[PDB]
Amino acid sequence: MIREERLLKVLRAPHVSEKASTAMEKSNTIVLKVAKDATKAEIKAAVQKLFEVEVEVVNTLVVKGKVKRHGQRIGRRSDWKKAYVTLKEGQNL
Amino acid sequence: MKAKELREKSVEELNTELLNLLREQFNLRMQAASGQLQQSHLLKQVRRDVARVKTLLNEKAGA
Amino acid sequence: MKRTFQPSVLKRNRSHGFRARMATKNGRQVLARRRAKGRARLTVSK
Amino acid sequence: VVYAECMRRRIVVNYAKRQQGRRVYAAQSTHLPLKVVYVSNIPVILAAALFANIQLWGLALYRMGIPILGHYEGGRAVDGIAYYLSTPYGLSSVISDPIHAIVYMIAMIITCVMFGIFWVETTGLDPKSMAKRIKKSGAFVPGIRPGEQTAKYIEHRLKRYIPPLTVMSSAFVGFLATIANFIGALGGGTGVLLTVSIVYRMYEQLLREKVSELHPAIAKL
RNA sequence: UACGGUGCUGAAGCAACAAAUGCCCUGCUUCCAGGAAAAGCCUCUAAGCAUCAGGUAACAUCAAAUCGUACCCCAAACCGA
RNA sequence: CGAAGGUGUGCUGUGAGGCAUGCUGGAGGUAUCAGAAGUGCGAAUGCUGACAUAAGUAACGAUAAAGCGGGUGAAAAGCCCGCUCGCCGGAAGACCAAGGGUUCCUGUCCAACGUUAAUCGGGGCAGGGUGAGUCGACCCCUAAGGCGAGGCCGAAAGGCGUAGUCGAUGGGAAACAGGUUAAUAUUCCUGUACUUGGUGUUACUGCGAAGGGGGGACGGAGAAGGCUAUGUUGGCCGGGCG
RNA sequence: UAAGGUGAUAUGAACCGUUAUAACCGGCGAUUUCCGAAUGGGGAAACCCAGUGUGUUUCGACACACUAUCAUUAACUGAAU
Repeated sequence: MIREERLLKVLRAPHVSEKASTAMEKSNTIVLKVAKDATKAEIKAAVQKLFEVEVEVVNTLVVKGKVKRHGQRIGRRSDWKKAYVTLKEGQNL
Repeated sequence: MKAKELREKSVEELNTELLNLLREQFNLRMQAASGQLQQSHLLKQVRRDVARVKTLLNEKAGA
Repeated sequence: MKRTFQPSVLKRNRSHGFRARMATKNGRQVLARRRAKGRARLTVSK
Repeated sequence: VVYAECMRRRIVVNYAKRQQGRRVYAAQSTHLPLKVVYVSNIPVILAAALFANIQLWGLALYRMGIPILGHYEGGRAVDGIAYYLSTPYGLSSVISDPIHAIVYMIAMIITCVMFGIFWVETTGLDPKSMAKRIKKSGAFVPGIRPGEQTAKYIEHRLKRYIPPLTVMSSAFVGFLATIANFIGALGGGTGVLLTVSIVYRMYEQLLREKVSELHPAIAKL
């Protein structure tokens, strides 16, 4: 009725591993599985209740390139997000 | 089977939902997202617990 | 060589996609015969 | 003393998957720490020992020459450089002399910083290539050929982890040791501090041998 | 400086000639072959409502969702068994 | 404590067949007489599978030449690097659509697979990567053209077709330059800008129709001309004398 | 109905019952996402775009229900006449 806790339940995972974790998962700029359409809204205002970030650029991108999860069997790719936002702060960890 | 809970009213079902559905994936299903569970069994009753919230909402009419 | 049938997706779904074989009762023959075969190929879709 | 490396950091980037399916077993290579500070010890051994020399050396020079480092009487120091560097402990806190506590405390911290830095310039610990040490392979079925670990693009992970292990808790330990003496203890508050640590690296050595001489428990690379 | 790479800096920085198949230009011109449509777009009233509401202007504010974006692409990513 | 079978040997019956018997084998198989047959294959360029040949015979795919020295490693024509050579270059450059759409980077691995050798590849296998009010698509508008309540035809089935509804290959807000990862990009960052639309506020104020008017709004050719990116030079500025 | 359990490959992880409170069976119930005859439109279904209500609203935005066609019927209004 004015906002929903439903998209304050958006956390699903921070990305990790090799290159692109460097300030891409830390500092300003953070990348993480965020809902499925995000909302570009309570994904920038649920960290504005947590770091106060009005978020330097709220971005989205659904995440792509090949099935696996038994890539030598048949694979399945359910698809997900990299948030790939830039936060405007990152300092209250 | 048959033999559980105590039933829950919908003036306090309220409170339950803010702890195992919300702000619980920010600490336990964020920390599922940050592992270290040799207590796998605890997680399964964050689910099956608020799954009883809405059973005792539609079954019992919020009672 | 270079062959005889080539992609067009600019008609595919509306050559036999769901509301293009539903569309026809006789393309719901297809789907009647695939509610008679349980084929994976249907409209060749999900 | 014992609640001073209890903490959980943990990294998995080491890869395995062998016999996939998540109730089959597992699927990864499963490294972690949980305990930290581990070559900065020998520094605060040195720092306390230096004061042991000064209290010794000064008293020796006192009753067989010139007071240069302090004045004694009653056995121990009563004055001088040697007093301001003496350790308060024995059964209870000394709150009578607060400036003594402040100078001694500052003195011990900086002395600990000093031998920690000399534990940089002569005998220390590596991160940069401790980084790169693991990735040639992860763990293979044999069959899955890693590159989750990246042979460089890991130096830093190491250079965040190590130190604090030659420095950077030398300060902190020297602090902890000092206030461990302001409380005071039997066997020495700092001696307890060193002893607990020596015992912990020891204890596990008594235990250590037994499991992997069946050829090792494995799959963590 | 690892020897992978990083730090530090900055002169000249124009004019002539000579320029484009680029553009003015849906131009202009010509010729008959005869050259969309709508939206966007502008304006007027109509019934009405009637100062109102609206409108108009200025200013300020807020908003600007949902997705793509790698890479081959005459090619080992297209097609050709 | 050795069934069946697989499988040697000896005897026997005209044969169909039968016996004796060894091995192997490691489980079952089974009078008589009586019952019932999917009851016997050398030819069908039969069917089907397994198994041959040629023959190591042919062959190893486009000539746009590389050569060398190190490296790695057990090993290099092909992996790695470097250094020396040829070729395309209105392409063989560099960028895209479609389609691929991960083939991509990265990191690994060599078995298989790349037309060989290969440590190597888009191979194999792990990770990592595509971020937008202003860029694009969703999105607004229209073509051909479709659908089409109702409607008008037609055994059923079913057709034609309205009000409408759909529908690109055509038309509807704005951002750029720098700078940036081995994976990014008008997307990230930076610097400096742009836009539209809603809200709000304010000031003034007549506003008001799927309506009306207006307007989008257009060919080809041809004849020119103008213009600039720019190109080339000189000059300049730096460096250099082989 | 029950002392052993915690679906399969899937072994694990952790737990559970802790033997009647696991788990199972049977009845009942709940949810039952997205699509789909699908029904607000669009529509190349699992998707695009939407309304109307009923709410909220912090005014930025935000929830919640309703909205098909076609048939049958009734009721109300009612041209050319």
